[PDB]
Amino acid sequence: MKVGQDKVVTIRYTLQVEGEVLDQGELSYLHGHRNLIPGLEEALEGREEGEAFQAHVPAEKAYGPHDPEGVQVVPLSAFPPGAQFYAQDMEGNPMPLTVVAVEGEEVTVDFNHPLAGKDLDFQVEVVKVREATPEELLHGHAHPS
Amino acid sequence: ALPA
Ligand SMILES: [Zn+2]
Ligand SMILES: [Zn+2]
Ligand SMILES: [Zn+2]
Ligand SMILES: [Zn+2]
Repeated sequence: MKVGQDKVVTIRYTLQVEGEVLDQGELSYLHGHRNLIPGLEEALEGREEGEAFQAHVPAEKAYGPHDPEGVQVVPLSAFPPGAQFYAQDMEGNPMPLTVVAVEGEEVTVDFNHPLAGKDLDFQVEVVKVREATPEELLHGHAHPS
Repeated sequence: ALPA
């Protein structure tokens, strides 16, 4: 069958950003329940099982724009590039920061999601398409194999 | 969410 609302879709994909691959594998998701990033799900819409395709999905339809407000300078004294800090939220739900630069007392931190502001490039194979079982529809997600 |  073909990808649509309430189908469980199994894809084999590669993900590349700025020309470099960041991730790959096989996943199964329930289509039409906001389980995938919007742009990818849109690109999958209507595809027949067995289809292969590329899809460019811009930041606006993936992990959203990079909030320049999420970049801040914190004191070196406040800490206990590429540095990932899982520092405690102020009220709940921690937010991983990543340091981009540090000069003296000053440290530059970033609250944004890693892929924020990034256009994503996907190579995709639609491996299987079937209808969701009633349990999957209840939980609102795929129960793979 | 996904790809994760
Ligand atoms: Zn799912
Ligand atoms: Zn089939
Ligand atoms: Zn049916
Ligand atoms: Zn479940």
